[PDB]
Amino acid sequence: CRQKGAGSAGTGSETNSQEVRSQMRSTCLIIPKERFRTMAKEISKKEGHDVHIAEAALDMLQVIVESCTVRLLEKALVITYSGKRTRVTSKDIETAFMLEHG
Amino acid sequence: CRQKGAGSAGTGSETNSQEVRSQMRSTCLIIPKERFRTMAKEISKKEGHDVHIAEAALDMLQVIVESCTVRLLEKALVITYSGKRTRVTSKDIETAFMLEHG
Amino acid sequence: ESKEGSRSSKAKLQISVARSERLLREHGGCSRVSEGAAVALAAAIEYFMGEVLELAGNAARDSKKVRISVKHITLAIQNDAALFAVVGKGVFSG
Amino acid sequence: LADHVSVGETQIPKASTQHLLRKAGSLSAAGDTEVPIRGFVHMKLHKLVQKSLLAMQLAKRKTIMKSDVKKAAELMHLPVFAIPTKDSGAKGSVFLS
Amino acid sequence: LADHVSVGETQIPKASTQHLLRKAGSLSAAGDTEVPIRGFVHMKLHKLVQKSLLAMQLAKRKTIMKSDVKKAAELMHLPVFAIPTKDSGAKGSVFLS
Amino acid sequence: NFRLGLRNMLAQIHPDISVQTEALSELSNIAVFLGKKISHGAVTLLPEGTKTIKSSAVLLAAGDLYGKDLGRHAVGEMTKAVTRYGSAK
DNA sequence: ATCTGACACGTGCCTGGAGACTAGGGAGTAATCCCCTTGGCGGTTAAAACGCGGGGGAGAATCCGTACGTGCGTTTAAGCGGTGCTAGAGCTGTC
DNA sequence: GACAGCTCTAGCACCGCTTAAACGCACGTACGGATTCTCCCCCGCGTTTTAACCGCCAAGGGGATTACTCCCTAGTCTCCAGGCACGTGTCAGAT
Repeated sequence: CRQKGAGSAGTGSETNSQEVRSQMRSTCLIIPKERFRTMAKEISKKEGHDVHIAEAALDMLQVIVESCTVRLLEKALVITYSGKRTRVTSKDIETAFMLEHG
Repeated sequence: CRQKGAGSAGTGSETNSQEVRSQMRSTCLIIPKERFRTMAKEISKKEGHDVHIAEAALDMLQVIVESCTVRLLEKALVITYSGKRTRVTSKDIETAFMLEHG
Repeated sequence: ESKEGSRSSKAKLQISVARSERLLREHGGCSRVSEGAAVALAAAIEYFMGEVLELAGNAARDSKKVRISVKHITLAIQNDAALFAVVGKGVFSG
Repeated sequence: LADHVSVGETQIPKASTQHLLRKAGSLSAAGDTEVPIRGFVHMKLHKLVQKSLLAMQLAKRKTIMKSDVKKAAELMHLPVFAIPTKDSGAKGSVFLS
Repeated sequence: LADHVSVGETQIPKASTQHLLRKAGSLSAAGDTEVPIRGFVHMKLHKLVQKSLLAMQLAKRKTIMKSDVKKAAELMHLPVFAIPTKDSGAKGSVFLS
Repeated sequence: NFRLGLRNMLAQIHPDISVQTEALSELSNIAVFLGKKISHGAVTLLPEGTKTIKSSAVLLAAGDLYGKDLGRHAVGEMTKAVTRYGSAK
């Protein structure tokens, strides 16, 4: 989102209703690149010390994480809507993860 | 359940609360063989006429079907308990199937 | 018996048969690959990417854009129930 | 599921659909539960037969044997460990009813 | 998910956790939702790095390239159509932030 | 990759529509992964006795992966391509 | 209206792609044995479908505390960009 | 495939600077939880119809099995031109 020449399609502060329509129109990833690289090197430090990460590998790692996280939350929204509620809670996401792995 | 040998847990208009305890103790299939053979030949007859079905192929077809059907109904029970309800409804099974294929 | 063209030109296919045969033969599946399996695999890829390009072009034209982008390819997939089942487990780029 | 059951073709008896729920651990079942349960089995049997028919057809046979369903079972990325043999169904087995 | 986050490690920021819910179409978000979100992103990256590192060890390299991640992606039976080439980063790309 | 083949198809269908370079790479990766799934399906459907893949193996593999209306139209296009190739060898 | 920089276009080439025997294997065909599949019939009889009071689960309406949307400001750090360094990929050539 | 050596694309670091963006806080309103009440429909039990399954039977259709014949395709050599990278114009689209 903060990357130069990206289709963010968001204009500063927005309300919750306008954020849904804005995020359905953009294509950029929504986790910053610096903090994703910091996490990527930190977990790899527990197995292999001093491992460099290529910039091409970081982009493919982030795309897989974004698509898997959004797919879980779309499944977590279905359980919330099936319980006649409009607020996604912590139990709904944990139920959505358990319904596919467990 | 109606075949020879063994594999039956309890009979005699046995109650519903006892049925959950009994069905976790048995190991046999719970769909009749003659009705499953009539079903299996009917699907083939719509696409290819005069198809013989092996007796060994019939058993392993039925084992896959119930294991997928029970796995769906276990996932349907989780959504029912997630909505603070104890009765499995028609919408809970439809939601459970939609959460993995859709 | 027609030496005026390639394998794709002989079968009147836009997908190259030679590249589709390379995917089939070098997949580590079997030792021997026939000539007819190479042409058939290229035609199967060609027909259904014509289906995707037809839906993506209509989606791009409806958005008043002359260039097919990633979002137009993505939006064409869930608009077809039959096409979505094939590539529903795929990562469509975030 | 909802519309995979059709009139004119044989289906599971109503009592056997309730038995499938009790194996899953459900205590209360609604009255309109038979229609989705009959739909899912009829879908899964239609999926398994369609894969098994093409394996049989490609081998120029006319009988669906255990090798055709086995190629059909793992084509859907579903591992199966209940492969029947000639000694299957002895005293209490995974293949009896 | 529940307990995959540990104090001492860098994690996803809280506003980025809420933006994930907006892309899923959720109109309202609970205040305890940041904990399962941070766990799942941490879990998926832990899974992705662990498969990719042993792909690097067998090839006797020291940098995780794009081929090691791609082989880690297909090892989980998850197809990925986003392959970053040298022309990536052009305009409105899917690999940008 | 299938970059040039997929670009030429777009000119035949929509003559006034271009394609993003990033979109072309994604469409090429669809073609490779569609080739992988059909070829792996064709290897699975082969009997243990046979060792080669004929045209009939790819035809039945496309029918299994592609459901209902797409599968029936697949066999018609694949057979017409083989018969055209079988007369212009 | 005004950039801009990404896509369309022109060029060099070399490695992908096509053509022509070869022969050896694997696919196809046909006859024969007999194993296993269909059909069914007497009887069982356990299971399935049907019907009838009766209570527990779900739905609806009301009330409310508290947890979340939302402006507003303060605070922190992600990113351009440019720079420079150098750890380490790529390729070559045995053995 | 392991190992060594030369080359050089690229990943790390950092400083300047910007500035979009994240965090926290006060105000208020919508909403899920709690409660009561009521409806209705599903579990429990008895009865009756009915079809799945035993044994045991028989005919026979097609799965294995073997042997013969021959279609074609991996292999090797030769030739060639088509798609891909490098560099550059210029217009589709965001602002």
